[PDB]
Amino acid sequence: KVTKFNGLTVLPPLLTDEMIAQ
Amino acid sequence: EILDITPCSFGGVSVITPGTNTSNQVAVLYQDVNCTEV
Amino acid sequence: SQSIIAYTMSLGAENSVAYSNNSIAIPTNFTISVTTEIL
Ligand SMILES: *[C@@H]1O[C@H](CO)[C@@H](O)[C@H](O)[C@H]1NC(C)=O
Ligand SMILES: *[C@@H]1O[C@H](CO)[C@@H](O)[C@H](O)[C@H]1NC(C)=O
Ligand SMILES: *[C@@H]1O[C@H](CO)[C@@H](O)[C@H](O)[C@H]1NC(C)=O
Ligand SMILES: *[C@@H]1O[C@H](CO)[C@@H](O)[C@H](O)[C@H]1NC(C)=O
Repeated sequence: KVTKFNGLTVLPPLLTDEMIAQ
Repeated sequence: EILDITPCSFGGVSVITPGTNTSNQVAVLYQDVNCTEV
Repeated sequence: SQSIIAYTMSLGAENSVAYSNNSIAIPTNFTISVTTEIL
């Protein structure tokens, strides 16, 4: 229910969604 | 014909290492890119 | 001998519980513990 090449990027979190679900 | 344009490999690289008096071994991580052209 | 290695981070030691509707775990011994919190 819920919804780049100019030097700005996004970093992935250390704790993935699977670890949070666990 | 249609051709998609994509910026090739670019992404903030980083380097991880322990303390100096522990060892001199070092590691390098190329982030958000596949280092196949390296 | 020692080298840099990589691995998936652990989410804690897995510990199952023997849950039942006719048993319960009760502490028979105890202890004191002093912890620090620096703010
Ligand atoms: C590096 O120095 C610190 C501070 O004296 C010490 O605690 C640590 O054990 C040293 N590292 C090694 C590998 O001996
Ligand atoms: C990244 O490159 C490796 C080869 O170094 C390849 O095996 C892998 O499939 C590539 N991954 C993606 C997502 O392209
Ligand atoms: C606990 O639940 C089981 C499952 O319905 C039941 O058979 C049993 O009588 C209950 N009580 C116990 C094990 O003391
Ligand atoms: C509980 O643990 C302590 C730990 O020092 C021990 O001395 C004691 O004998 C144990 N049992 C009881 C009933 O206190």
